[PDB]
Amino acid sequence: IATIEVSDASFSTDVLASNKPVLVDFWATWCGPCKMVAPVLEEIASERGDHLTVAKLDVDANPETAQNFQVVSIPTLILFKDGQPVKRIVGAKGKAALLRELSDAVPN
Repeated sequence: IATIEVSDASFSTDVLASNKPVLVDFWATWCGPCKMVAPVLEEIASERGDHLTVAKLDVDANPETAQNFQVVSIPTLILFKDGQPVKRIVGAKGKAALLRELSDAVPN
């Protein structure tokens, strides 16, 4: 299980209508930190594949979707559930940090 590529044209069917929650990576080809987070996302997409879809949205090819979700900086991740944006992550970080930030739980 790897990431999927999505676009303005496919966002409704492939992100909003997804059965699984979808973590959408808003990125661009010229973007340095985007490159650092890409392998973390592929790892998560594999390890959590039965429970999570990870989608990539090139904001330069799809500026309509970026505008619609108020994504200005990149890399920005937005977690969608049942069509609804529920959480945003800003910036490149390691897998442990990212999963903990995504979580609504805290360790005791």
